[PDB]
Amino acid sequence: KCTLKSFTVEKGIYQTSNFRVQPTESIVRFPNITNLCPFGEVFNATRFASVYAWNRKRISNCVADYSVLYNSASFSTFKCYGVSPTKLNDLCFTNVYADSFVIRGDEVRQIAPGQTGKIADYNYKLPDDFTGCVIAWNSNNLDSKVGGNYNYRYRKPFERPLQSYGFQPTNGVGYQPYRVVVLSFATVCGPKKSTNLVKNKCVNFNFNGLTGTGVLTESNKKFLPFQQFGRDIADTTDAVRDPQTLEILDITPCSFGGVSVITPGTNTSNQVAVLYQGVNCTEVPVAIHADQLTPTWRVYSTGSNVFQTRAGCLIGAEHVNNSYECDIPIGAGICASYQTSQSIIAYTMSLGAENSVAYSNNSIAIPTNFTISVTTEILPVSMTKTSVDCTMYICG
Amino acid sequence: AYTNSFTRGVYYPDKVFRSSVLHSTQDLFLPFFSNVTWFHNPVLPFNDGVYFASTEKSNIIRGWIFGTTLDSKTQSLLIVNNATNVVIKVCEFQFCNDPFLDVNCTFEYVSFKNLREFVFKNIDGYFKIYSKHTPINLVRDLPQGFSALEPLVDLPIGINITRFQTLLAYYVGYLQPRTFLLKYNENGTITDAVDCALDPLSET
Amino acid sequence: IDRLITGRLQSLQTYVTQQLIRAAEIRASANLAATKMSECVLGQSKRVDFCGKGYHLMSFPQSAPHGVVFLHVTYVPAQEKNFTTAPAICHDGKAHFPR
Amino acid sequence: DSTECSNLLLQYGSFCTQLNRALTGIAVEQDKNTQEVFAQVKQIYKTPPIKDFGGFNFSQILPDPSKSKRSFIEDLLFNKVTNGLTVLPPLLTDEMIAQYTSALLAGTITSGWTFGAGAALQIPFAMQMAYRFNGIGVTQNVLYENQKLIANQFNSAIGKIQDSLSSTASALGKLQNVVNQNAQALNTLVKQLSSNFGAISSVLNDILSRLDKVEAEVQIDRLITGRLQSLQTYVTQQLIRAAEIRASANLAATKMSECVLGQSKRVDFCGKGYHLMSFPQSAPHGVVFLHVTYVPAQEKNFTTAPAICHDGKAHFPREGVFVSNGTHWFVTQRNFYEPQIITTDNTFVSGNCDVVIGIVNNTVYDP
Amino acid sequence: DSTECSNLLLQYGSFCTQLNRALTGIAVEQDKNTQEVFAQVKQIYKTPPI
Ligand SMILES: *[C@@H]1O[C@H](CO)[C@@H](O[C@@H]2O[C@H](CO)[C@@H](O)[C@H](O)[C@H]2NC(C)=O)[C@H](O)[C@H]1NC(C)=O
Ligand SMILES: *[C@@H]1O[C@H](CO)[C@@H](O[C@@H]2O[C@H](CO)[C@@H](O)[C@H](O)[C@H]2NC(C)=O)[C@H](O)[C@H]1NC(C)=O
Ligand SMILES: *[C@@H]1O[C@H](CO)[C@@H](O[C@@H]2O[C@H](CO)[C@@H](O)[C@H](O)[C@H]2NC(C)=O)[C@H](O)[C@H]1NC(C)=O
Ligand SMILES: *[C@@H]1O[C@H](CO)[C@@H](O)[C@H](O)[C@H]1NC(C)=O
Ligand SMILES: *[C@@H]1O[C@H](CO)[C@@H](O)[C@H](O)[C@H]1NC(C)=O
Ligand SMILES: *[C@@H]1O[C@H](CO)[C@@H](O)[C@H](O)[C@H]1NC(C)=O
Ligand SMILES: *[C@@H]1O[C@H](CO)[C@@H](O)[C@H](O)[C@H]1NC(C)=O
Ligand SMILES: *[C@@H]1O[C@H](CO)[C@@H](O)[C@H](O)[C@H]1NC(C)=O
Ligand SMILES: *[C@@H]1O[C@H](CO)[C@@H](O)[C@H](O)[C@H]1NC(C)=O
Ligand SMILES: *[C@@H]1O[C@H](CO)[C@@H](O)[C@H](O)[C@H]1NC(C)=O
Ligand SMILES: *[C@@H]1O[C@H](CO)[C@@H](O)[C@H](O)[C@H]1NC(C)=O
Ligand SMILES: *[C@@H]1O[C@H](CO)[C@@H](O)[C@H](O)[C@H]1NC(C)=O
Ligand SMILES: *[C@@H]1O[C@H](CO)[C@@H](O)[C@H](O)[C@H]1NC(C)=O
Ligand SMILES: *[C@@H]1O[C@H](CO)[C@@H](O)[C@H](O)[C@H]1NC(C)=O
Ligand SMILES: *[C@@H]1O[C@H](CO)[C@@H](O)[C@H](O)[C@H]1NC(C)=O
Ligand SMILES: *[C@@H]1O[C@H](CO)[C@@H](O)[C@H](O)[C@H]1NC(C)=O
Repeated sequence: KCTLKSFTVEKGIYQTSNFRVQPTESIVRFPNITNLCPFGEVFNATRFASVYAWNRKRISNCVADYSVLYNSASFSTFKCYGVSPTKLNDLCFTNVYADSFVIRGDEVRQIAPGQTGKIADYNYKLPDDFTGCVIAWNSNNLDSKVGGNYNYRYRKPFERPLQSYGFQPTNGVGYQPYRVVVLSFATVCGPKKSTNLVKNKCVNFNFNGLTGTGVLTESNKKFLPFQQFGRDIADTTDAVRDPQTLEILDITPCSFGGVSVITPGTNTSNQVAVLYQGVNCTEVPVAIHADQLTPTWRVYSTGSNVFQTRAGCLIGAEHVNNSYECDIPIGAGICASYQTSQSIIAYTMSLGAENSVAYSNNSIAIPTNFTISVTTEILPVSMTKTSVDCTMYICG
Repeated sequence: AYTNSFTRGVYYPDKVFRSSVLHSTQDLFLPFFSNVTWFHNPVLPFNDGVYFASTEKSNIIRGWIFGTTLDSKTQSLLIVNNATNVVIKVCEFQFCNDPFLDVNCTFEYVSFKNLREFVFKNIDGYFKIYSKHTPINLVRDLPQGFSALEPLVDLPIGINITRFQTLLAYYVGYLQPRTFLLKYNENGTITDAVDCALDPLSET
Repeated sequence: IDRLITGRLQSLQTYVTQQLIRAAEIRASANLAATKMSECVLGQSKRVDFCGKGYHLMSFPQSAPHGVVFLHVTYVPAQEKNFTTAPAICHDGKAHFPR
Repeated sequence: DSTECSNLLLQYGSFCTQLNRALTGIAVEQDKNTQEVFAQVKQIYKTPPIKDFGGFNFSQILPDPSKSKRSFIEDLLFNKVTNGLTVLPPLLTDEMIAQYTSALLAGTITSGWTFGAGAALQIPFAMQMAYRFNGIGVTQNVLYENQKLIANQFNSAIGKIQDSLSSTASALGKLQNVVNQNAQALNTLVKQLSSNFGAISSVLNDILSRLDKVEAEVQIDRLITGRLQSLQTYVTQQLIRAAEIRASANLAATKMSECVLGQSKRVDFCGKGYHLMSFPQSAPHGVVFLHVTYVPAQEKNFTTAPAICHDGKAHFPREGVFVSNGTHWFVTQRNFYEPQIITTDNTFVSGNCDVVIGIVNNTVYDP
Repeated sequence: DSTECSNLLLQYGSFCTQLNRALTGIAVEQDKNTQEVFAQVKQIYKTPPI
């Protein structure tokens, strides 16, 4: 009724909807992760150089372990100019410029990127635009001299207001000596996570950043060693290599098709049948209104003589052993009708009564009577005439 | 001196499998039957990228230099084979006519009876190497036969290569933007090609 | 406004193109109806199943909205009997065939 | 199947619905066209167990129970043809189509045209061919006197068709063009998904992941516009193409009603020569007619005159033409040389010798 | 014949090719129409002089 915009429906088969199997879960695959960036080569060296005057250099072309760096209490404190380290675990840069050096904490409190004071402006130069962080530990444990901070100057990330540091050896990195480092920004990219691989179910998927939805399956294509994707004639991706397990998976569409309602007119009955065109009955109780939706809909999904045909799964119609003339057509020689106590039935249509003509080489049949017959024929001849003022239709 | 390039120097343009199909594509390719220069090192422009080849039975070729000048000014690719491995670095190296044998550094890496063929190109700052090896009977010119070069190396390094030279018989041709029709067999190898500009029949 | 002008113009081109195709579909039926009137009504067509099933006798035109209706009068044989038959007859040594 | 795109597609209203209503109109019509052609028979006639059709040999075009149970020639005809899109099945299966071509053929073989005008009336096939000869103005004695020659000319001609259809596929180009056009159009519709239409990428998930919404919606609307225009271009082309196939299906339905169910006298309609009969065979996406025709083949020159003078009366032939062999005069049936003696019973009179140009003097015999 | 425009027209993909293919099929068909109407004769018959 809503499809036709009418409260009264004439007899027929009406397409009302599209059925489309939903992805059941998401699969993510990337290679066996290797060559992580050695951030310890900066942050384990934090006692060494002068934190107001040291040099700095790029870390690049190796995977940024920022996810583990967020969870790990690897230093007494850390702070960042950009986002939190868990957000940095999703990012990349051409390199992160970085350094390690100790200083008096009264100066070193200015060395967090985007901070106030002479460090972030010059002696540990790093505005809020720095794509990264600074971190530290108490230098009084090893980085400070016998006189405290006098072994270094205090005010790039952790690199060149610098003067010989005055912080006493008796206290921690917030005012007394701090052992410290900093690092901030196509090569320094964070690692990519991965899941298990699932087969023979409709899934959402991502292989190396190539994405889709489909039924993943075991396959017998033989790619060359360097090839990663397979394509069909019309550009369409149809196979992939799992980067963790170098065999080939075929990608197949998640099952979909037109949904049509088969009805005698509303004058005759409110009983109906439903055809899921090109669907296999095993797949039907999915996506749209199905087995869940009360006696008002699940009757046409769960029961009422579910039946399989070459046209699709057919629900609500009884299979019948006879043949009759085609009333409402379905496909592949199937037709349906409302019949006697009455229900919707589906049957193979009947071409006509069979007849052996009694031929033999000396027999003829001659008619001995006639009937005059009057046959009606109807032909259309002319449409309703029309003209449209497009100036008024378009601009009113 | 010059030689006819024949149908040499096709290479797999992408990391994709296609089978029993003809695929039409536009890329930097060596045009069929172009003139290819021949040599017995001299410093040559790189242009849009190079088809390079050599005929061997001695292993006297040992590497290449690529960059603008490759003498202390700026980063330059030194690519070497030492028969233990391929060796690469991109340094501002400083040397004479070359660091040839007796016969900063932002990146580094490790990996006549015969013809060795290569294609070198740079797109989006990715320096790309494609290669092939074959035996030969024509120790004198490029053979009149078809085989497709396949990728090796694909480096994001972004250097302005404009000159190159060999490190110690060899042949040089230049890539040009061309449209090719490529034939993939049942196993997804390229097995034939048409350079679409070559003649009216190739356009057809 | 330019989005509405673009959308409404495309929406009108779609209608006019479908009406041009539908007009050709109806004209092919008008040429057929004009031929059925000339051959069936103004004559007696020998063209099998053109002017109704059975052997054609005559037909009558009746008008209808947007069209025409033909009442085809036709002759249909009935009540056959089987008989023995032969292609020719020998009389005085010579073969006779029916006129 | 991107929801962020599908929300923008609602801005366009009824376009992505009247397209489906148009393609549905095409899809129903293909079953109608198939039913206009084949379903012209009310009962499924079937051939007798005996095959004594007067020396004619239909076994190459009749059903074969070792084959569906198609004919021999129908198997050649079936061999020589070779993203939210759904193809749909035809309503009549190839096993139903082959029952209609079987029934039409078994009617035509056993009962002539009679099954096209009432119940099928049996008749001997040699007598059916005598009616087909009368239908072309050749007197029926000509068939019976030449029946074994005529049977062998027919049997020979069917054999050449099997060899032609075995040796080359090039005859079926009309049907193969339908298959090629359907495939070419669908590949073109899918290829157009890869095009940018000026958007920053042709991959919708790039746009959605790389841009903020106020920018992304501007890019997606280019893809929506390009893909909608690419689908309207395909549907418009399919409506124009379906009208060509319908004009061919109406012609094929007419060829079946006139050539198979009768004996059409329309010149060149049922193949070259004077029409005798024709036989349908099924094929992929179409139908094949084997048109059988009589072609006259060994002419001689003769002298002729429009009338003859006897006792002042001018005599004209009833059904024939006057001819001479240079020494004698005869009346002859116009389509095959069989000279008869000129008599009062082969002729009729009108007026005297003065008015007719070129009248000649000869005896007209009185039996 | 602007190069800057032609490079934009490539982004609309296959529309130009299927227009050229449509008008090529239209053009070939006119010669077939004209053949089928007039060329129904197997020999160039010629009238006698008288
Ligand atoms: C009808 O003609 C066919 C050939 O077109 C005849 O079939 C062949 O008959 C011979 C002898 O039996 C066999 O060796 C061939 O193998 C048959 N060919 C096929 C394709 O089956 C057939 O015998 C003829 N029938 C009549 C009644 O004359
Ligand atoms: C023209 O036809 C007539 C009849 O067929 C021919 O006349 C007969 O000729 C044969 C010899 O060829 C004679 O035995 C008959 O007695 C003739 N019959 C009569 C009634 O005369 C005549 O020969 C033919 N003319 C030519 C030039 O062939
Ligand atoms: C056909 O026969 C008639 C006689 O039956 C011929 O007519 C006569 O011909 C002679 C000689 O020319 C005349 O003397 C008579 O006066 C004619 N009579 C009439 C009534 O015309 C006639 O010439 C013959 N026709 C031909 C073509 O030979
Ligand atoms: C990935 O690692 C597993 C062990 O965790 C190993 O069995 C497998 O072979 C590796 N695959 C690749 C492609 O390196
Ligand atoms: C349909 O049925 C209703 C009663 O249920 C009746 O009023 C109406 O006239 C009927 N219409 C037709 C077309 O039979
Ligand atoms: C799919 O459909 C076929 C009939 O087309 C049926 O036999 C088969 O059991 C179905 N497959 C599954 C896995 O349900
Ligand atoms: C139809 O008949 C078959 C036997 O030929 C039987 O197996 C089947 O159950 C019957 N189905 C119905 C609905 O009668
Ligand atoms: C012929 O059929 C009519 C009815 O159509 C019947 O009334 C009449 O008696 C029949 N005549 C003969 C001779 O059978
Ligand atoms: C350049 O190559 C062409 C064949 O492509 C050849 O005809 C021509 O002679 C060559 N020119 C020189 C200078 O060798
Ligand atoms: C080294 O790299 C820096 C930028 O990181 C650049 O300023 C300098 O010129 C380079 N020097 C050489 C010798 O390449
Ligand atoms: C060859 O290169 C490898 C590293 O790729 C190195 O270990 C080895 O010592 C080199 N040998 C020679 C002879 O240069
Ligand atoms: C490469 O050289 C061009 C000018 O020739 C210049 O625009 C570009 O910035 C250079 N890139 C690098 C990485 O030096
Ligand atoms: C394809 O590859 C297989 C091994 O994977 C090989 O046996 C076969 O000969 C190859 N076929 C072709 C056509 O190259
Ligand atoms: C004609 O005769 C056959 C037997 O030779 C018989 O089967 C058939 O029913 C008869 N038909 C009529 C109309 O009498
Ligand atoms: C008829 O005779 C003329 C010569 O008088 C000749 O050219 C022509 O070919 C002949 N035709 C036949 C059918 O013999
Ligand atoms: C044919 O033409 C000749 C010469 O004019 C004339 O004598 C003769 O009577 C004509 N015959 C016929 C049958 O027209």
